[PDB]
Amino acid sequence: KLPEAYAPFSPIVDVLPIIPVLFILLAFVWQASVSFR
Amino acid sequence: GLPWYRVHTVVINDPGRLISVHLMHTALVAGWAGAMTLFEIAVFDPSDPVLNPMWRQGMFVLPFLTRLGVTQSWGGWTISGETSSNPGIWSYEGAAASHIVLSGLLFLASVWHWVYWDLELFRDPRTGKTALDLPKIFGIHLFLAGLLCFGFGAFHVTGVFGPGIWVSDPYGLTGSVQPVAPSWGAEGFDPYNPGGVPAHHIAAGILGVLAGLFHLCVRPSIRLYFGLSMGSIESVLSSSIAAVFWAAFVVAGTMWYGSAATPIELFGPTRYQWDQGFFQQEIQKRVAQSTSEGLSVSEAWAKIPEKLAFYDYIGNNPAKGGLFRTGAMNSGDGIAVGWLGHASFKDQEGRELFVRRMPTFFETFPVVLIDKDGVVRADVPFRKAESKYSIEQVGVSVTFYGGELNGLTFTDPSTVKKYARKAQLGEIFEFDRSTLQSDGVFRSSPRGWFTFGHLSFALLFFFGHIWHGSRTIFRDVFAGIDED
Amino acid sequence: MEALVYTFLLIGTLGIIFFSIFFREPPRIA
Amino acid sequence: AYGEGANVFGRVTNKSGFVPYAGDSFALLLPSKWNPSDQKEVESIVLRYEDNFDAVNNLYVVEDKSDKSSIEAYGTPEEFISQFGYLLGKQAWAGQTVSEGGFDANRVSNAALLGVATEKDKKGKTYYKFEILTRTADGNEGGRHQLVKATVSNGKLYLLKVQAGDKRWFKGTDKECLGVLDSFTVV
Amino acid sequence: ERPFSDILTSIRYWVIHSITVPSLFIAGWLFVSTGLAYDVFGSPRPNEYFTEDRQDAPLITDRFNALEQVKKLSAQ
Amino acid sequence: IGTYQEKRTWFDDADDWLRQDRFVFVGWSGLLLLPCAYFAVGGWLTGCTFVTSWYTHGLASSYIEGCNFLTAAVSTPANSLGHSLLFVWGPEAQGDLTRWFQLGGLWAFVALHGAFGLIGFMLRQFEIARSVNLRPYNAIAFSAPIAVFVSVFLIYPLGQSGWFFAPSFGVASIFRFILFFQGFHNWTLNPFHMMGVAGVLGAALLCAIHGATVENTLFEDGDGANTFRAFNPTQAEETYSMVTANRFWSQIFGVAFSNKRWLHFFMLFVPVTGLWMSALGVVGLALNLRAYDFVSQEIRAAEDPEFETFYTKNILLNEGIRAWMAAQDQPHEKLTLPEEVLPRGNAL
Amino acid sequence: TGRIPLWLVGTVVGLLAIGLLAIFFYGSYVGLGSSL
Amino acid sequence: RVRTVLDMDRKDPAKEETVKELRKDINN
Amino acid sequence: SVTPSLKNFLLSLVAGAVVLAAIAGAVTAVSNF
Amino acid sequence: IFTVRWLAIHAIAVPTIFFLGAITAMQFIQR
Amino acid sequence: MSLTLILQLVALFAVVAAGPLVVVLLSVRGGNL
Ligand code: CLA
Ligand code: CLA
Ligand SMILES: C=Cc1c(C)c2cc3nc(c4c5[nH]c(cc6nc(cc1[nH]2)C(C)=C6CC)c(C)c5C(=O)[C@@H]4C(=O)OC)[C@@H](CCC(=O)OC/C=C(\C)CCC[C@H](C)CCC[C@H](C)CCCC(C)C)[C@@H]3C
Ligand SMILES: CCCCCCCCCCCCCCCC(=O)OC[C@H](COP(=O)(O)OC[C@@H](O)CO)OC(=O)CCCCCCCCCCCCCCC
Ligand SMILES: CC1=C(/C=C/C(C)=C/C=C/C(C)=C/C=C/C=C(C)/C=C/C=C(C)/C=C/C2=C(C)CCCC2(C)C)C(C)(C)CCC1
Ligand SMILES: CC1=C(/C=C/C(C)=C/C=C/C(C)=C/C=C/C=C(C)/C=C/C=C(C)/C=C/C2=C(C)CCCC2(C)C)C(C)(C)CCC1
Ligand SMILES: CC1=C(/C=C/C(C)=C/C=C/C(C)=C/C=C/C=C(C)/C=C/C=C(C)/C=C/C2=C(C)CCCC2(C)C)C(C)(C)CCC1
Repeated sequence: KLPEAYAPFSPIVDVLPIIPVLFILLAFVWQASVSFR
Repeated sequence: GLPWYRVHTVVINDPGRLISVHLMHTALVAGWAGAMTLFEIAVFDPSDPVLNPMWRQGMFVLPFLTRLGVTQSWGGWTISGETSSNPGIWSYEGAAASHIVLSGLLFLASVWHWVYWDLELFRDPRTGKTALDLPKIFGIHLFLAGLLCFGFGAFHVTGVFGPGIWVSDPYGLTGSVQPVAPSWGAEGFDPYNPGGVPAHHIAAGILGVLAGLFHLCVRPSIRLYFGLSMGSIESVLSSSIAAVFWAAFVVAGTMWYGSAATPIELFGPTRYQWDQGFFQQEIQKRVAQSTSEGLSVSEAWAKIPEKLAFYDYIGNNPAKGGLFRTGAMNSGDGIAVGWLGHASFKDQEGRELFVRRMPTFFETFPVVLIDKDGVVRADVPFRKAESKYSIEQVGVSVTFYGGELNGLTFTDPSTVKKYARKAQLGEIFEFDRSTLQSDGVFRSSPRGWFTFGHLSFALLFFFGHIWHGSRTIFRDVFAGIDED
Repeated sequence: MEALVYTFLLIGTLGIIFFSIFFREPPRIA
Repeated sequence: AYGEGANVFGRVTNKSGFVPYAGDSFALLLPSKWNPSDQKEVESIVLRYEDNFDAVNNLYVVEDKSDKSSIEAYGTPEEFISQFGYLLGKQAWAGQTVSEGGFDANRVSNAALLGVATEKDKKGKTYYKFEILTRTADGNEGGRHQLVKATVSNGKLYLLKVQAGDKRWFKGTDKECLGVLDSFTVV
Repeated sequence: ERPFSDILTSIRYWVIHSITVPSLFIAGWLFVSTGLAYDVFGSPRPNEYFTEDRQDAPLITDRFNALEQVKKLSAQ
Repeated sequence: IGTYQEKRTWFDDADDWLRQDRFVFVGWSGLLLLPCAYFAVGGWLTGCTFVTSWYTHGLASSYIEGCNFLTAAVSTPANSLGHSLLFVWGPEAQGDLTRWFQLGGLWAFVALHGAFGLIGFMLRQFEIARSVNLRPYNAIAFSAPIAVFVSVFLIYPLGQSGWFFAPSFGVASIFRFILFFQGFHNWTLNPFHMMGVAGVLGAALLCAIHGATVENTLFEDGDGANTFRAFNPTQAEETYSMVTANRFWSQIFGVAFSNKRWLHFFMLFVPVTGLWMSALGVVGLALNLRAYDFVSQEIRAAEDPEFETFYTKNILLNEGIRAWMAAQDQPHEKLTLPEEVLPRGNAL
Repeated sequence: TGRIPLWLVGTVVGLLAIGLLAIFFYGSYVGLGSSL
Repeated sequence: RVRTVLDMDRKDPAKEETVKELRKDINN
Repeated sequence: SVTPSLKNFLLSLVAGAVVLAAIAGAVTAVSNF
Repeated sequence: IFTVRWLAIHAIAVPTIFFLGAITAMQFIQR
Repeated sequence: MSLTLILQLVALFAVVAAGPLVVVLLSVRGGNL
């Protein structure tokens, strides 16, 4: 596991990996914001 | 420039040549009836009504001829097994010859009604153009149909003038052509009650006459006339196709499930008699009753008729067959010669063991011998290594009561295994397969083939209803559309 | 003899394909 | 009950995987995933359960009267297990074969005694424990592990036999079989 | 008919539905949790599949009187 | 109507109302389609959500039992009920709605309402086509799914011992039905499923080929790299070159369409014929007239212990399927087969 | 009716739908139907 | 006099789907 | 009548007639607005 | 409002939301 | 309920809202999107 100093920050690490698939959804959101101009 | 699939539309607007082509189809059907009867009579064996009835030999029109009253033949043999003293002109050969001569006469009439197509009868008296008054035609032909239905119900089948129809006992052991009294109560709607057939064909027939007198007197209303496209022959074709496929579904269902009109002495047993043990229960009930009278097992089983045992065989199940397993049931399995008897399997302890019967779904079924309390006590194992319920391990012996092997006991494991495998199919019979070179796979009885053929026709004619009716409703646009 | 029938049927199908490819009716424009 | 209510945000009842069972004079734990079975290959079987997935994994308890006063009266545990040679099935095949590897001439099945011992109880009861591996010429599931636990009390011999395929045994059925064998307790 | 965009972007629609969509959702959650679903649709609870004597799967095995058979086979 | 319109009747008012072009066209067919289809879909959803099959198939088949979208299914009733219509007022349920759910009456409910919904939907297609004056070829095409539904969910169970052998409405239940057909009927060897497979695969091929060929022979008609904008719905000229497509496929494949009407009729024709042939085969199976075996090869294998083909191996596979699925697939049979009678290979 | 722009409504509804799907998968891995 | 119980117990092993077993089954 | 199944059948006919008449009356009421 | 489209939307929406709530509640059941 | 679960949900909500929040801020501000 993580070194004992970083143990409390385990939830952040458990959440991090899904951000790259959030970026493409963000691109779609941005396109929708401009009415798919 | 008609495409090959539209050629027979040339007679759509020609009443005379429509009459001619319908006459030709009628002549072809009658000729087929006669020719099929002749072929069946030629290839039919009437010697043994038991263990070799019509439905074993693949006869298809013999069941219907026998059902409606024709039983004897000019060859001196009767389908019931007696001697033909005077078969008369209405033997099987008589019916075949009559349908054949009718086919020839219809051929000549078709030729005539084809040559002289331009008859003034088909001209509209006012406008002078060719036209058919379809409501009046339906009224006339419906009045005729109802008259014939009432006549058939009241005189035929009832035996007032006709011969009656085929009536049998519930177990299909003693059946014959008998007059039928109409059933006017609720039991007239019992599908297996014969008395419904006359009464219905009476009452319905009467209604038809009245219905005719309406659809012949009262002209259709304008809204209904244009709504139902009355006056177009293709609308009539669509409605008739619908009605005929409905009737095909009904007859297919009533033959697959069996009814008073499809007896098992003419078409064979249904699969639901094997599934529910209709004959097995009766056989065991008779055996138990005889035992309660004090008789031994051998006498009780010797008292069982061979035909009743023959019905209790999975080879006669109509649902044990193949699409391309063609021909008579005798062609797949040998010709039945005699009943071996009833096989009783007993372990070395003396506990009676019963062989699990093959369900209709299973082409192959493992052999299992089961205790009275539904506990598996023996089997023919697939893995002879470290077997648990082997025949040799349990010591199973088979004793035959009645039939050819009466009072004979076999204890060698090979014979016991063979007979258990045979008994999983029901009652055990001896078959002569050298005569017809039987391959050894079950065929389907005539009721199965009838149901399959008429069900496929029912589906195709549902598509016919759809197509010809769509053409009826959309006649204006079926020559093309003018955009929106 | 069954093999002969099967071979004949396959040869017939292939010949029909060949004729439909190289002896087709020309597609008439207009 | 009809108005009992659901178990939303609730707690499980048990996740041990074993459920208790009380016999005529014996107590046992059976695997949860194993279903009760009806077949009795031996007429003296009084209990039988079988795995839901692989019916080769099963167990049965046999209770039959014994003339011997105690389980020790049978003799050595090996002699006792040699007495019950029919529990491993029977070779119905009777053909002369030598083309099978690892088997003696004319034999298609072989049982190897991996080990025998004697156990104790809270009341000092002695149990004969046996582990066998039965292989066949076809090598069905790479052999079968048989666990036998036998005792004699009140003039009756109780014998629990657990059978597991080697293929199943490798991938975690050993835990269930050993639990069944351990939980077998007679008065 | 108003276009769907106009309705879905209208504040009135959202203020109307923000007290009804959660109301339906909570109604469904209550329906499951209060045991009503088992009571009305007859699906047995996780502790009711097997009875004292029936330790295997049930079998209807009867055409008529099937009401009584399924009633005695079901949890009491 | 023809000679004159006479007077307006209440039927005229009803027709005018029902035939309005609103968002959801109801029409006269709607009175049969909307209630029946709505109840069929709602019954399937309620069954997959709350109703169980513990008393019918001894199987858990609902969400509330722990099943997911794949394994949940509105299971067919018990075999002992035969072909009973299972009316909620019938002699089986006798009015008990909860027990009617338990007995499996929801399957009959859904099947009958779905059949009448399909009838209503074809009627809707006819009505809409007549309203806009078009040849109703799409209703004729939709006759094929109706034939499939009738032959599989209605004719086949009626040919068997009861509704129990019908397809249960679900994903895994349909897969079970498919494997059951392979094991028992040898459905793959049947030439009618062969024609159905050919029809469906050819229809997919035609769909893909027509789409690609049209999208790759488009006329320019625009200056943007997005070729979708360069099209007007009301334009008269064809948006793609038929001559170029014909030449391309003539030189690539050997033969090619030269008639748009014939091309699209062929696209309509292939799948419908495939499905109808499959329906006829399923009727044959309903009667157990299965194309199970080639008797010549079975006889040769029996006489010759070393003759083997892929057909014989398929027969062995079917035998294994039947033996190992019978015990739990058909609980009414009460098949307590010992493990020594089940056919089995070596070391497996 | 220009308030509450349609893209915002779509994004919120999509977030709720994805959350519901994730809850369904979570329930697939725990509780009933989790094989334990 | 026929023993109906024995009749049913004979039909059940050979064929459990027999109408003898299913008739009045809840009574058993 | 005599049989409970017959009574249930007749009540089913009555209920189906009721729902059919409800549909017809609804369409009539909406058509005449 | 209460038009035909209103009924068509609400016949597939209210049951849908009720069933979504039911299934969500099912997701949190312990055997 | 679990503290790790609580922190996981908080982090998930923050990271999920990060993108739509900056999009909304740029839309209301008038930034070139
Ligand atoms: C008694 C019922 C009946 C009648 C009177 C008609 C009559 C007609 N049909 Mg129709 N049809 C029917 C049933 C019927 N059909 C059914 C059940 C189907 C579904 C399969 C169809 C599907 C159908 C289509 C798709 C079309 C017609 C068309 C036509 C018209 C021209 C037929 C023609 O010249 O083809 C010529 C026939 C041949 C060249 C021979 C074909 C040989 C077939 C494939 C096999 C031979 C059958 C065998 C010898 C006899 C056994 C059949 C019997 C056992 C039932 C004609 C007025 C055409 C039309 O609409 O006209 C514009 C047309 O397009 N029909
Ligand atoms: C629906 C009508 C019908 C029905 C139910 C039957 C039923 C029966 N007939 Mg019969 N027959 C009929 C019409 C019918 N027939 C007609 C119209 C004729 C005149 C040609 C005959 C002439 C006839 C003769 C000469 C004989 C029978 C025999 C039999 C019996 C044997 C079973 C069988 O048919 O083998 C199996 C049937 C089939 C395998 C047909 C399957 C249908 C397939 C799916 C058609 C597909 C064709 C395909 C598209 C084309 C490619 C094939 C190509 C390679 C050749 C059986 C009870 C035999 C008998 O028992 O002797 C007394 C017998 O010898 N029939
Ligand atoms: C599994 C395959 C399959 C499905 C699901 C399907 C579905 C559909 N096809 C339609 C149309 C068509 N299908 C067509 C040809 C074909 N369709 C095919 C295969 C399918 N078609 C094939 C192979 C062909 C080629 C012949 C045509 C030509 C049409 C149309 O014109 C029509 C359309 O407009 O498409 C866009 C739609 C109209 C149905 C409707 O609302 O009825 C009304 C609703 C009813 C009747 C209620 C459904 C009740 C059903 C019958 C029983 C209950 C089913 C459960 C609710 C669901 C169970 C699900 C589990 C089994 C997994 C519908 C989406
Ligand atoms: C380089 C690779 C070469 C191999 C390609 C083989 C090409 C196969 C072409 C044969 C088509 C036969 C129909 C001729 C009739 C014909 O093609 O006429 C040409 C026809 C175009 O005609 P039109 O467009 O003028 O049709 C309108 C007419 O109704 C009159 O206007 O094309 C088609 O009908 C569709 C193309 C066939 C679709 C593919 C056929 C698939 C069958 C495959 C058979 C498998 C047998 C396996 C062996 C046992
Ligand atoms: C002329 C004349 C005559 C007569 C003659 C004769 C001899 C006749 C007969 C004829 C005939 C002899 C007829 C027959 C016919 C037949 C038919 C008409 C049938 C056909 C068949 C079919 C159509 C079938 C089809 C199919 C198959 C093949 C396969 C499967 C499927 C089916 C079944 C569909 C006389 C002398 C009287 C005098 C006067 C004149
Ligand atoms: C049976 C019955 C009835 C009827 C009922 C009904 C009609 C109901 C309805 C019901 C319904 C109507 C339900 C609904 C459901 C729905 C749901 C349950 C939903 C689903 C959906 C989902 C699950 C989603 C998915 C997804 C996501 C999450 C993400 C993205 C993508 C998607 C969207 C795909 C009656 C009365 C006759 C009586 C008798 C019985
Ligand atoms: C490393 C780390 C961090 C992070 C960072 C980042 C990079 C984040 C990201 C963030 C983001 C980047 C977010 C985003 C998200 C997205 C979303 C939330 C979306 C959604 C969407 C939806 C749900 C739907 C949509 C749609 C489509 C698909 C189509 C069209 C239409 C619409 C628009 C509706 C922090 C701070 C924690 C600190 C610690 C460490």
